[PDB]
This record gives sequence, C-alpha cells and structure tokens, in this order.
Amino acid sequence: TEEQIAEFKEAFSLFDKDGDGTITTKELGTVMRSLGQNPTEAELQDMINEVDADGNGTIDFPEFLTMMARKMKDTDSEEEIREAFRVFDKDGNGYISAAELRHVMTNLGEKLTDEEVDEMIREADIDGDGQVNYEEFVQMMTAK
Amino acid sequence: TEEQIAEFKEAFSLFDKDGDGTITTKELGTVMRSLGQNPTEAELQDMINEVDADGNGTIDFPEFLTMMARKMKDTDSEEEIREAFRVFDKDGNGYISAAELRHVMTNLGEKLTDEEVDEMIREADIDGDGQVNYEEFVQMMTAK
Amino acid sequence: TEEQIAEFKEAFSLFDKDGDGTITTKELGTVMRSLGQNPTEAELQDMINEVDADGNGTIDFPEFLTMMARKMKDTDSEEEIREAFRVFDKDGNGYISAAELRHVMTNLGEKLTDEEVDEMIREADIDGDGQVNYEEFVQMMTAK
Amino acid sequence: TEEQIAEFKEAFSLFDKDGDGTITTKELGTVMRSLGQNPTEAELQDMINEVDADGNGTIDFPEFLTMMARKMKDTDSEEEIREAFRVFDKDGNGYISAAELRHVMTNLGEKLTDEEVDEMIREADIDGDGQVNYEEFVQMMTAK
Amino acid sequence: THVQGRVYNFLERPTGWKCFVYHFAVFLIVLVCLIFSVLSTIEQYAALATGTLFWMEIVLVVFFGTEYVVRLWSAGCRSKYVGLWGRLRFARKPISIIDLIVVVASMVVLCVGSKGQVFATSAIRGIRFLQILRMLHVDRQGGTWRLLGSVVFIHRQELITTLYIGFLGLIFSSYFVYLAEKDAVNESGRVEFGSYADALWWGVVTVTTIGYGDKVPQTWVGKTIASCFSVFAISFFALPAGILGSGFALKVQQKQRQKHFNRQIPAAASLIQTAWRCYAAENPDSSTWKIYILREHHRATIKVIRRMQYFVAKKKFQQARKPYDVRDVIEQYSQGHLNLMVRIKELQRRLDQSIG
Amino acid sequence: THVQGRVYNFLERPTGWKCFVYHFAVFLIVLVCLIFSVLSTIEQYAALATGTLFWMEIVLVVFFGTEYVVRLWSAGCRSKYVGLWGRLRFARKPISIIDLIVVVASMVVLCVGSKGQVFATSAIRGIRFLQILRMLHVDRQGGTWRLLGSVVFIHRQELITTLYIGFLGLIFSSYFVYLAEKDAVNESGRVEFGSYADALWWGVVTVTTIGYGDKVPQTWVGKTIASCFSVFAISFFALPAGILGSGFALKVQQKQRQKHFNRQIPAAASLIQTAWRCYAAENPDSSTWKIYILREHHRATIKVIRRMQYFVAKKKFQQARKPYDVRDVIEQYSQGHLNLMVRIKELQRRLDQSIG
Amino acid sequence: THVQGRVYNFLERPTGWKCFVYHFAVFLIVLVCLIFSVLSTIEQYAALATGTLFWMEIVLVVFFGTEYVVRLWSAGCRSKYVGLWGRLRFARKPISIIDLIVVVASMVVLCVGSKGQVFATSAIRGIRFLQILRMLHVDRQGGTWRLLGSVVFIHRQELITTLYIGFLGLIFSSYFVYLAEKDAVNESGRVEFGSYADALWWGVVTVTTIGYGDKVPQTWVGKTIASCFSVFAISFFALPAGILGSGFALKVQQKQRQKHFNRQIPAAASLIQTAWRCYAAENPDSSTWKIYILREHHRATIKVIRRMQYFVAKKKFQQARKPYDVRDVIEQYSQGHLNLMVRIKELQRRLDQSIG
Amino acid sequence: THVQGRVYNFLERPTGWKCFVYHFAVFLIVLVCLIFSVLSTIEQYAALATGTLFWMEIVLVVFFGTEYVVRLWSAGCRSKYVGLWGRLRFARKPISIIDLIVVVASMVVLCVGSKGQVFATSAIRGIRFLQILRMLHVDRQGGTWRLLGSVVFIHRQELITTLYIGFLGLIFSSYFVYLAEKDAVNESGRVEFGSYADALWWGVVTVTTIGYGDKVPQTWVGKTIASCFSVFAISFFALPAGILGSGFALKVQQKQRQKHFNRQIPAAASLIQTAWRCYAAENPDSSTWKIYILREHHRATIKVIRRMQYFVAKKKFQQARKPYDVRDVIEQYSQGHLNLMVRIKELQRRLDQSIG
Repeated sequence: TEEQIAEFKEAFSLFDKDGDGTITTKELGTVMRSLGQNPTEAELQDMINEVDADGNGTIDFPEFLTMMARKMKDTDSEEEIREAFRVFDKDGNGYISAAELRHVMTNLGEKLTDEEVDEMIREADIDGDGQVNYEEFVQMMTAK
Repeated sequence: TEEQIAEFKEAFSLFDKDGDGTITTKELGTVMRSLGQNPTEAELQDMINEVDADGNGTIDFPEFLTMMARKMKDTDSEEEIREAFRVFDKDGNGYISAAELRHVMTNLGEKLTDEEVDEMIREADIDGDGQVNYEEFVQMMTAK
Repeated sequence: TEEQIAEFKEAFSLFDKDGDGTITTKELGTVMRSLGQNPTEAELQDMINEVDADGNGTIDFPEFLTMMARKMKDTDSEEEIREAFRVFDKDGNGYISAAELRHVMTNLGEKLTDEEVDEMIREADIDGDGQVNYEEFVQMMTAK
Repeated sequence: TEEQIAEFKEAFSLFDKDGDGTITTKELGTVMRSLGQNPTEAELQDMINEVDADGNGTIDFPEFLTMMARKMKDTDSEEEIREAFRVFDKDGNGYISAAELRHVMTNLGEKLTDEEVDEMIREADIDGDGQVNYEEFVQMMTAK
Repeated sequence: THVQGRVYNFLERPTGWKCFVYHFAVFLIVLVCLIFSVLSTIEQYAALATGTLFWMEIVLVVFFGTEYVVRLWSAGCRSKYVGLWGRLRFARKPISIIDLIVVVASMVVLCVGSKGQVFATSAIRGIRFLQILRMLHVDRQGGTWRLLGSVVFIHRQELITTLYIGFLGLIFSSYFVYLAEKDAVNESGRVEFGSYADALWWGVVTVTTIGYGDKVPQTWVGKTIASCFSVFAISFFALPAGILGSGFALKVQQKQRQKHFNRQIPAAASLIQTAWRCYAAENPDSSTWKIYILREHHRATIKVIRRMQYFVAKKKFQQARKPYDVRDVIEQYSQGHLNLMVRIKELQRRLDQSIG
Repeated sequence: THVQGRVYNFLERPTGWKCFVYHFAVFLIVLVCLIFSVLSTIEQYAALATGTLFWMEIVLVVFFGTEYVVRLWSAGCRSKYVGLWGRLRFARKPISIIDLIVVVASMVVLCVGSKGQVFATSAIRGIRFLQILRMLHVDRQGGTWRLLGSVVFIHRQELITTLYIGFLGLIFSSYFVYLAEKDAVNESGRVEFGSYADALWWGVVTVTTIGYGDKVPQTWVGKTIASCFSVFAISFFALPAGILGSGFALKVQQKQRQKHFNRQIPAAASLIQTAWRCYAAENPDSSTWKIYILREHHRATIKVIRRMQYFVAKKKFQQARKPYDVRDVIEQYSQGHLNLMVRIKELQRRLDQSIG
Repeated sequence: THVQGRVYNFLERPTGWKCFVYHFAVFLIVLVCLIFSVLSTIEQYAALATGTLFWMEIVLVVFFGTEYVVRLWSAGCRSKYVGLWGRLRFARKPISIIDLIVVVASMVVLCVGSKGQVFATSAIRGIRFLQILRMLHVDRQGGTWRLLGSVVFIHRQELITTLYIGFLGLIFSSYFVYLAEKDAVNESGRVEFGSYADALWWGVVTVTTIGYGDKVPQTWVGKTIASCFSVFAISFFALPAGILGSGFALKVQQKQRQKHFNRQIPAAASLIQTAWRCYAAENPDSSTWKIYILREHHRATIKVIRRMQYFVAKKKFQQARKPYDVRDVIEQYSQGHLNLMVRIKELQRRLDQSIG
Repeated sequence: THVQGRVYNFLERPTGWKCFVYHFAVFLIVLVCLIFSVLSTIEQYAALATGTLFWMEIVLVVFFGTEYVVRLWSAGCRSKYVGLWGRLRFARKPISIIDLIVVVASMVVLCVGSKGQVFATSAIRGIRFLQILRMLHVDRQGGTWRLLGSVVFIHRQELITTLYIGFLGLIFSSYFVYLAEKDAVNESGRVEFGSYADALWWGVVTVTTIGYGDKVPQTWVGKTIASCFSVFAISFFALPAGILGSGFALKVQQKQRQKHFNRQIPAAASLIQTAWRCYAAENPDSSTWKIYILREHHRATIKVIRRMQYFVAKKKFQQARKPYDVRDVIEQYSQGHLNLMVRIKELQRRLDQSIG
C-alpha cells in the first residue's frame, strides 16, 4: 500500500498547491474555476462537513487517507443501491421499463448528456429486452 | 376521455407558451401580470410544492393530468367541508345566522365583493329564513 | 352598561380616527408618536396577536368590547400574582425584605422612576416594618 | 475575606471605568481593543448570558462576587476533566502518547504557541516516558 | 325559538354548571336503578323488592319515555333533525336506537310477575350513562368508543399480530404439554391431561397469570418448558396495555402541540371562497367574471386558475389543522429565506442599474 | 427574628443536610412506632409489650405534643400564619388537622387498659411521614397526592371511561355465565353458580388475574367464553397503570424542556409595574401621569393604554412559564423575519430617496 | 406479459380490494382448516370426522399444491425469480421452505388411518396466514417477525440485562427460601421444600404472579422475604412489555415525522449519476471526459473529483432517508446564514470598490 | 509493552470478535459450573457427582486463580493500577473484591467432604458473568446495576411515594378486614382471620395478584371491599414497571438525539488550554504573559480575563455534552439574528457616513 499512500499524498499536495498541508474551500473553488464545473458555496460547505472528521473544519492527510481507505463493495452499499433502484421501478419486481429510465435520466437530476444516457442504456440492457433488469447492472457496478 | 386529455394538453401548452413542456414560476407570474391578479412569490412557491409530485419542482404533462383527474365529490371532501362549516356556526346545530355570515364574508378573507356576497346569500338561503342551513348549500356544491 | 359600551365605542372611534372601524399598527404607532412612548414593532405585533381573536389580524368593536368585559378580581389572577410575588421572596414565607425590592425595582424592568418606586414603598409597607408582607398590597391591588 | 472582596470590587470598578457600576459589552470590547485580543460579538453575548444571573443582561457587583466565590477543586470539575482527558486517549487506560498530544495541541484549538506547548510537554511528563500519564498533571492542576 | 335550543343543550349537549349538575343527577339515578335491580336478584329480597319497587319502576319508565319524547321534540333545533324526516334520521342514530330498544324491552309485557329478564332489561340501562359522552354522534369514523378507541385502531395491525402470535404459542404449547404428559397424573388421583380443551384452558391460565391450582405437571421437563413459555410469551400477552397507554400519552403530548382553535377562520373562509370560485367557473354568466376587469376567450383559463387556487386553499387548510411541527418550522424558514433571497437579488440588480 | 425562620425551616421546610438528617430520623422513629404497635397486636406479646411500652408511648405522645406546639409557635414567621388569626389559619391546614386528630385520638382516654383501638390510633401515625412532602400546603389545586396525582387527573375522563367499560363487561359476563351455568356444579359437590354475588366475585377474580381455585365451569362453552373475556378485557383493566407511567415519563421529558428559573424575573417585574399602572389609572391625581410629559383630556386614553400594556405583560408572563417549545421557536422566527422585512423596507425607501 | 404480473400481485403482493377479499377468504379457510383439525382431536368425533373429512382434506391439499405450483410459475415475473435458477432461489425463501415442508408433511403417508400426527401436520398450516405479511421477503435484516420485532432488537442489550437480573434474583431467592424452610412443612402433610426444582418453580410462579396454591411458607420471616421479593423484582419482570410498547409508540410518533416519499427521487438520481461518474473514472476513453471541455494529465484529478461528488451524493441521500429533524433545521439555518454572510460580504466589497 | 495492553483488552475490555468469542465461552463455562453445582444438590446424585466432579472443580478453581493472577499482573497497563499501590487500588474495586471473596470461599477448607455450603460457594460464581459488563468500574456514580439502574434513581422519589402509598393501603386494608372478619370462618373448619401476620400476608397476596386459595371471606361486604381495593390499589402497585419501561424508552429516544462523539474535541482542547491559562495566571513569570505583547500592572486583569475565558469554555463544554435540542436551536437562531442585526447596523452607519 506504499504506492497507494504515496499517490494519495501527492494528490493531496497537488490540491493544496500552497504548502500548508490543508485543503480549503477557497483552494477547491479555485480548482473548479480552473477546470470549469461552476461550484456552489453550499456544496463546498456540504463537502467540508462530510469529509472532515476531526471537527476542525479543515482537511488533513490522515483524514484524507482514512476517507480514501474505505471499500466500494460493502453490503450496506449493496442494500442502499437496492433500495435506491427499488423506488424507480413502479412494479418493484426488478423489471424496470426503458421509457421511464429514459425520461427520468433526461429531465431529472443534473440533466445528464444524451450520449452518456444512451451509453447507460446500451450497457445496462439485458440483451436489449426493453424491460431491463437492474440486478446485473448493479452487479457489474460492484465488480469494478 | 380523449377530448378531456386533449383539452388539458392544449391548456398546458397555452400556459407554457415556450415549447419546453414545463410551467415555471416566471411564466405563471407573467400570466397573472397579463391578467392582473397581483400574485405573490410565496403563493407561487406554495403552488409549486403543491401541484408538483415528481419532486423536481417543475410541472409536467403527466403530473398535470394526474392532478386534474381527481373527482370533486369525495367523501373526504364532504367531511372536510362539514367540519369547515361547523366552526362558523357557534350553535353547531346546522343553523347559521345571517348576520354572522354577512360580516365574516365581508371583512374576513380576501374582502369578497358585496354583489357576489349577496349572490351567496340569495342562493344559500332556505326560503329566506335568515337562520339558514348550510346542508342544502353544500349539497348543491357537491352536485356540480 | 349602556354608558360603558358607549364610552368604549367612542374610545375605539377616537383611536381609529379614520372611520373604517378598525385599529391598525400604523395608527397605534402614530398614537404613541403623538404621545411619545417610543413603541417597538415587535411590541405592536405582540399586542396584535394578543387582543385580536377573530384571527384576521385587525381590531373590531365586538372584539374590543369582549376583551374589555373581563373582570380584574379573578381567582386565576389572584393565584398568578401569588406565584409571581413568591419568586421575588427568597425566604418564600410572605416576608420580603426592603432592600431587595428597592434594588430590583430600580435596576430591573423598564427602569421605573425613583419617586414612583418610593410611592410603591410607602403604600406597600406594613406600618414601615421593612420586612413588609405583600399579602395586604395584593389585597388592595384586587380591591380596586 | 475583606481583602478579597475589596480587590474584586476595585477590579470591577477598573473594568467599568464609567461609574455606573455595570460592565457592558461595549466596555469589554474596548478593553480587548486596548489590550489586543480581537474579540467576537458572539463571544461577548456568550459571556454575557454566562456570567449574568439576574436575567437583566448586565453585570453587577453581587453577581461578580458570587461568580468569583466558586472554588476550583470541585469533585464535579475533577470528573469533568477526567472525562475530557479520556476522549483524547484512544487506549483509554490513562497512558496518552506524546505525538498525539503534540499534533492535537499544535493544529487544533486556537493554535497554541509552540514554546508553551513544549512547556506543557515538559511539565506534564512522567519522567519523560513519552507515553505520559495525565493523572499527575491533573492532580497538579487541582493543587493550584 | 331560543327555548328549543336551550332545552336541547339541557338534554343532549351540556354546558354551564346547571346542566352538568343535571347530568350528574342522571348518572346517580342510573346508578340507583342498576343497584336496586342487582339487589333484587337476591333470594331473600326477590319478592319483597319486586312488590315494593313496582311503583318506582313504573314511574322511572314513564320518566324515561317522557324524556325520550321531549328529546325527540327538541331535536327539531338541529338542522339534521328537522321535520318528520329529521325525526326519522334522529331515530336511526345508535343512541336513539339503544334507548328505543330499552324502552320496548321494558314494556314488552305488562301486569306480569317479574323474572330474570327484568334484571336483564334493567341491565341495559347501565350503558345509558355512557350515551352522554356519545350524545354528539356527529359521525361514525371516531366517536366515544371509537374516538378514544382509535388508539387500538391506530395500533390495530400490530395488536392483531401480537395476539395472533400469542394464540399460536398458546395452542402449540398446549399440544406439546399434552403430547409430553399424556401419561402424567398428579396427586389426588385426577388426570390433568385428559382433553385438549383442558390443555388450551391451562394455556390460557398460564398466559393470563391466573394460577387456578388443579393442573400442573410435577415433571422437571414440564417445569422447564413452562418456565420458558412464561419468560417468552407473557411479555407479548401484556404488550397491548402498555402499547395503548404509551400511544395515549403520545396523543396527550400532541394535545399541547395543537394549534390555536381561532387561527383556522381565515383558512376556512378562503376555502369557501375558492369553492364558490370553482362553482362560478361553471357559470360564465356570473358577475364574478367582471371582478378581474375585455376578456372573452379566457373563461377556461380563469376556471383552471380558480381551481388551482382552490387546491392551494385546500393544502393551506390541511396544513392549518395540523399542529405546529418541525415541518411547519422548516417551511416557514424556507419561505422566509426565499423571500430574503428574492429581495437581495432585486436590490443587487437595482444597484447594478443605478451605478452601471 | 432569624431564629424563628431557622426553626421553621428545621420543622417544616427542610434545607441543608442537618435538617435532612433530622427528617430521616423522624421517618425512622415513625417506622419504629408503627412496628412496635403492629407487633403489639400478637397474642403472645399482647400484655408484656403493653405493660413495658407504656413509658415509651407516653413520652412519644408528649414529644408529639411538644413538636406540634413548637411548630405552631414557629408558624408566626410565615405571613399567612401571623397572630391568633394566623394560628387559626394554620390549624385549618389538612396536615395540622390530621396531627390534631392523631393527638386527640391518642389522649381520648387515660389510665385505661389497651385495646384494638390503640393499634388503630398508632396506625394513624403512619401517614405522618407523608406529611413531610405535603408540609408546603401552598394550595389545594395540586399538592402531594394531588400534585403527582394530577397524572390521574390529566387522564381522569378516559380512565373513568376505561373502568366503566371494564365494570360493564364484568357485570355482563357475570350475568352470561350465571344464566349459562345455573345447572353447572363442579367436583366436590359445591354449587359454583349459586349467587350473582359469587358471579360478580369471580368476574373480579378473572379480571384481576387472581385465580382462587374454587369456581370454574368445566364446560367447553364456559372455557371458550372465559378465554374470549380474558383476551378482550384484561388489557383494558391493565390500561391505567401503563397510562399513568407513560404520562409520568412524558412530564419527566418535559422537565428537561423547562425554561430556566431565573429568566422570569423581568417578566414578573414588568407584570407588577403594569398592574400598578392599571391601579394608578384609577387615580388621575397620581404623579405617574406626569412621567409622559400639557395633556388633560387623555386620561381614559392613558388608562386603556396601560390596561393593554398589562394585557401584553400577562401574555408575556404566561409565555414565560411555558417551556421552550415549537411555538416559541415559531414566534421567535416570525418576529426576527418581520424585523428583517421592516429593516429591508426602510433601507429600500431610504435608497430610493437617496438616488431618486 | 402483464397477466403474469397480475397473477403475481393476486398471489403474493396484494393490491386493490378484490385481492384483499381473496386474502381475507384465504385467512378464513385457514381458520376453518385449523378449527376442524382441532375439533377432530375430541374422542367423541375422532372417527366420524376423520371418515367424513377425508374428501375435504384431500381437496384442500390438492388446492394447496396447485396454488404453490401457480405461485412458483408466476414467480417468473420477478427478476430475482427468473428461470430455473430463479425458481431455485424462490425455493430457498423461508416462506417457500415452510410451504414445501407443510405439503410434504401432508403427503408423507397415503391411504393410512389418521393419528395425532395429522393434527400436528394441520397445525403447521396455522402459520400460513402470517406468511401473507412476510410474503415480501426482500431481505433478512428486518421482515415481519424481525421488522416489527426490531423493537426487541433495538432494546436487546438492556432486555437481556433485565431478564438476567430477574433470573439471578429468582435462583438466589429460591436458594434462600430452600435453606430457610428446609424444615418447614405446611398443612395437609405435604413437604413444600423438597426439591430445588420445586423452589425454582415457585420462584417462577411468584415472579409471574401465578399463585397456584400449594407451596407457601406460613412463617413470618418467609412472608416478609416474599413481600420484599415481590416489591423488588416484579417491576423488572414486567419491564419488557412496557419497554416495547413505549418504543413502538416512539416509532409511531416517528412515522408522522417521516419525510415525503417522492422527495428522494432527485437524490437517488444524483447518486446513480455519481456512481456512473466513478465507474467511468476507471475508463479514460469514455465520452464523459469531453463533457467538461485540452485537458490530458488531469485524469486522476477528474476521477477523485467524481469520487468526492459521489461521497457528497451518498451523504445527501443518507440525510434524505432521515425524517425532518432538529439536525435538518440546524443545517438549513446554517446554510442560509452562511449564504447571507457571503452575500453581505460581496455587497460590502462591491460598495467599497464603488465608492473607494 | 503492547503485549500487556493486548492481554488487558483480552481479559477486561473486550474488542474485536476473538475476545467476544472468549467472553462467550466464559459465560458458557459459568453456566456449566452453575448447572452441575445445582444438579449436585439432588439426593440421587449427591455422592456420585461429588466424587466424580472433584478433579473438574479443582482444575476450575485453579483456572480461576490463574486468571485472577494474570488479570492483576496485566492491570499494570492501566495508569490507575501501576505498581504495588496500583495493584492495591485494583484490589479495592468491587469486582476484584467479589472475585477474591469467591476464591477464598472456594478454598476455605481442603480435603473435606462436600456439604450444602459447596453449592452456596458455587452459587456466588453466578454473578461473575455480570462482572464482564461491570469490568469498566470507572466510578460509582453510575455503573452497570447503577448505570442502567439510574432509571430507578431518576424516578426514586415518586417510586418511593408509590410504594409507601401501597404499603399504607395494604396495612390499613389488612386492619379493616381483620376487624370486620374476626368472627368469619370459611369452610373446612379453618380460621382465616387468626393473626394480623396472616392479614398482611393476604394483603400482599391480593396486591400481587397471587391468589393462593386458602383465606377469602365469603361475606358480601368482604367481597365488595376486596373488589374496591383491587380496582384502587393494583394500578399503583404495577406502576413502577411501566414507569421504568417508559423512562427507558425515553432515554432510547434520547440516544438518537445524542450529539456526534467527535465534535467535542475542540471544546475539550479549549477547556484544557483555558485551565492552563488559569494556572499560569498564578505565575506572573510565565512566558505566556508575553503572548499578548509594555504591560506590567495588568496581571490581575489578565488573570481574571483568563478565568472568565475558562468559565466560558466550561459553559461551552457543558453545552456540547448535551445533545441537539430546542435550547440549542433557540440559541443558534439568537446568535445568528444578533450577528445579522450587528451587520445591518454597521452597514447602515457606513452608508450614512458615505452619503451624509
């Protein structure tokens, strides 16, 4: 895990770009200004109270390592994605219609791009059956 | 119900007047400015969280059809109007005095016009008995 | 009670001074500006939600008559003033010291005038015993 | 205790510096401006609702004497400092590591000065064992 | 006129203190009639009380008939009970049905010797005191036994589940104890396990903590299984009482949370006005169409606008009947914050126009 | 002077730790007197204890008389108990009445042999320990048995309803079981159903989960109806205990919600000042009329303004005694928001004047 | 197509009123089968009912087999129960296992005389009515007996502690009473204290308020220790029932606090979009990398930014599933206040630039 | 070094799953030792078990001694249990005292025949399983039986009041029934009312819903007074169980209200820093006096300023340990509103300076 801790340390230093060893809301907002994602101050404070665990409101190397150390295939995450996908299926039997997914992904959320929505359709399709099942899509989600 | 869905669809399009298929607070406020009812932003957000059911804050054709599909003669509405009229009758025996209705309708509410208040008096009168009964008025309310 | 209702009606008309039959916060604030008591908008809304009972936020002649019709010698008021005076007596045996009353009435409240505080001392004194008893003072309070 | 009450009375008069016998937020803020600690209005109201006990929001000589009369070696304070120091020791057996205390005292709190942090290390050290025990440090805390 | 209303309040809807005293006296005379009816059942005073109490019982039934007559006559004040149709509607009320049943049961047979049915007929008069609480009879959704019995209705599903689990455990345990102790006979030469009816009876006794004292196996296995059954099932059996008590305390806490009674008047008035707006939307010739002002082809637009205003009024009224709550605080903060944001935006654009 | 107050706190209103120790010793000596009184009832020590305990009982009653005398003498510190009239008022207190009754019952007869009434007289001294909690006796609205018994009073209507339903079910079930099992005689040749008094007794036994062991029908119909009665009525019978426990936990939660004791001082002072303002409104010659300043004919205006100020002070004090709550949060947010709106409006009009 | 879904809702997931009526009829036929099975256990109708009910029992088991067959065939609509693998997965469900066990127990032996096992086999059909509630079987974390039994699970540690304390008290008290009353024999010439099994049995009886009526010492010391044991330990024994009732009322109060069901749709959609953003962070060749726009070496930066966006979405979704609460109000006020502060600061600096 | 900490966590403070498994095995071996001790009390296996279990009992006591030795040796990791003084301090702990008492009771006599005391000695080992929960023993204010028994302590005054009222009612009712039924003798020729000890016993039986089956008057007056006593006093007797259950559910609801564990770190650090500031206020020669900077005669001013800062830190820490609450929301809104007012005032005065 030496390469892992080294790469997260250098990423933290790159985001800091100041040498004080901490990530601030101003630095992060400058990062998005450089890359162009139009951040919001509410989103900034929301990620601040989320990632920070020491209660001091700043970002530290041990905190960043601890938050990055979590795994993605947790059974809690599996059940959470199960119940998240359940509400989008009106029938609730695991068979979700094509048109509902299409219009929801288009008009609701952050207005995801049509090409990547079509990518979602083509990879999350059970042999193009239309009434696709999200179980296999979630399984390939959790298989990385 | 083809004529019904067609007329609600064309009414929705008329209110939209923009082609994006959604009704916004700005469009609705412009509508009241054109017709002259002096809307309030609080009232606009209050109707937004009411009619909208998808949780996205906008108005869609399926949502409009679903909200217009409800009936008016529901027994829940009957009981609600019963208990609403009960509080206005101090005696609570279904016999409500003329003067109390007169002064309440005049000075309380949105200051309803005197001519239409008199219209209310003349149609909601049990043969001009003064101490009128609201049961028949509610019955003709629910008979459309 | 004809003279009573007449005098309260004419007092209500005098406070209205506009002919619409209602007392408003603007009218009341203008009254205090004329007489010079420096009102607060918080106090104005606080008296509005207090005196008004119809829920419409304005003041009417029937409401004013009903609120003025209450008596002053209610046993609930007697017990309320009992418990209010109890907290000011540390001993709690009905014997309240002179100095505590003096300094409390001076530095706490609305900074009551020294001459009228001394008036309070001289009338609420059990033969000038210093450790006066508030029972007789409350009794002469409730005897009008 | 005559010297004690005299010295607290003269300190109260010195802080008042106005002759009205009360300490106000403006006076206290002027004091910090003179001495240079950069106070906050939130901190000022927070000390106001704390020290004041009469409920009038101001500071009086009896209140100041009563608040200064409390002792420092209360068993409640002993247990409170016990539980406060318990959370800083991950093991919870009374043996707290040197490095954790170092980095916490440096980067968390009000950014205490390095020299006085080193003073804390040198006096709160069990013969320089590194994994020091805070029991003796708290005991010398409570021994004045 | 007002005399009918006064006598109706005296009879059905109590107010003041004199009517409360009258209802108290009615409760005590009900207690007296029940108590002498129950003391008439004794064998020593079966005949003496029957002979003596004839005049008192006949004058009591005459008084009941007269009070029913005056109550139905005074029912004409209520709008629901006007005329012959209103009297018939009042008769269909459960309280009136019970009173009529009691009267007809009293007068089934005349000039006959008393029997056990006389005690049963007077026993029906016991529930008359409870009819004072149910004298309203506004609806059937929740009233008296249902209004405060809604605590059971609120918990109905899980109460049914708990009693079902208890019943299953009882019958299963009875089966196990019967199969295990078919050959077990305790002292005094009595076969404890002779019928599954007896097994179910003892299961009920154990779950009810009765402890009669006749049927208990002396086997160690039986003692252990009985101890396990007691430590497992008694809590579920006693659950409903604490359940209803805690729910009732919940609603008591909710009582102080309830919003002021006089604040719903503007909401109700707005609801009525919007209801009439919807009604007059059906009539293009109504004079209300000229209030806005020409406009000719926007009749459907005005109708649907009035309909959505009525929907908003319905939502406001439904929020009003709800007590002050976290949702109310959240929505109040949200509306205040959005008003502040709108005002700040308008100030900012005005300043930009001023200096730009 | 202060010695009277100190002895009054020592006697009636405890404080510190020495007075708590004294009250503890009083409770233990009450326990001792009750315990030797109850052990004096045994037949083996009926005479020996009576002969020996004469000196102890007479010195105990002398001590009780002396403590009553010193308590009434020290009552003069309280303003309600000053002088002969104050002593008489203190006598009318329920605790003083009970103590005087106990003393006179002790000294009814002198130099006489003891009897069962002596145990009864000493049994009245058991309640003396509870009088320490009720030593305040400030009022009768809620005190000791009523202060913490208000939980019953808060739930009184529905508790009465539940007990009424239980009583109706009990008497009805007794009637059904009697009518069904008139001819049912169990083992040992005893007629279980011989009196409706016995039927009501067994109904009480079943509803109380007593289970004596004498009167139970062996019929299957009787077993089924008893099982139904148990599964239907026991929950309602056990309701009040959980009801009062849940309500008490409710008020315990409310205790931490209670507002600070020292915050009501300004509200009480303002209430008193407004009360005097109303009083001096009755006196046009008072010096308070010159505080505002001429003004001559506005005496009624000043009087009614002071009266409405007193009403506002009453509302503020009534809000103060209420703990921090959702209503308090809502009104605080409302006043803050309206202050913000007023400030924004004044800023907007000022800017419009500045640049317009 | 849709017919499979309709029959699946008819069988497993009820909706409307016709399916509710069908489930009601299923519950009543379950009641009928259990009731004639239990009445078949009587000795008078052991043979007549067995001979007569052969046709009804065989047609009932045939109906159960056919309904199981149609349920498994209609399971193909569910994505979890598609194909042979899906049918096997449906078989592993506890409800399906119980149903298969019941069917095989019914058909163990054919054309044989009935015995006590026949009643046991039909007794297993009693739990079939409870399977309707557990027909979902979505998971095993909380379902039916576990979903509403989570009240026990929420209180599991302290419930275990209370029962442990009660068990310790029971066994200790049994030891004390045995050691004290080894020589104590009550009336009728029966040795009450002859076995520690009997001592533990009577301890259970006392803690359960049973009161059999056979084993009670008549010694005063035994009476006093029993009274102390009752006043000390019965409350702890009865604790769990009120505990679970109060916790259930707690969650009932929480039900009205719950946030609206339709408000979680945007949060779930954002969570899914961020999950895919993390997935495509693994693929530098994805077309999503061009949405921001060149940029070549910031692939890791984009990946970690999408990962932290996914973390933020996870936090938002976890806050959404929580009901409206004090924490929600506090965070809403905090975000509003910080937005106000930022706007005020920007206005102040803009004005300073304008006039400076 | 770390091995001592690991073995200390293995022994006293469990963590992970292996130590949980070890504690589970310890609980089961405690169950095994208790169960064979209690089965050794039977007369059939009194000698065989005693002869066979000698080796097992001696190896068990050797294991207990070795585990106590290793626990005391590993206690050196804790700062409170370092050195000989620390070992003595660990010995004074109640759990260590109980363990030492158990060991010395086991080894009182060697090479002797077993008796009833051997069962008593092994019975003391039952409480050893509860010592795992009380293994912390941080203080005596609240721990295990006191930590979760604080529910009784929170309700102690009113629980004492309720039990006192119940005891008074019991003794009074016993006196009334004795005086009334002195001459009442039931069937079987047994004098029910022969001793006030019997009267008090039956009062306890009635209040505990025991129902033995020996002493019940057959008089109607006795039946009525018993029914009144049951309907009046049983609720108060059963009050404490529901009281404690409701209070426990209260604190369970409070558990989810509790503030996050990691948010108190800055408050604790500030408290420690202010404590040292107060300490260095006693030392004018400390280097901290130069942090502010000359200033010479303001040493007392700096000392009292640091003292009031410490008071503020104490208040902040005391607010932190409290969970999120209505008071917290109110104070947060108050501070936000006053900050807004201050900012508005400064903006207004700045604008007045700018344009005035």
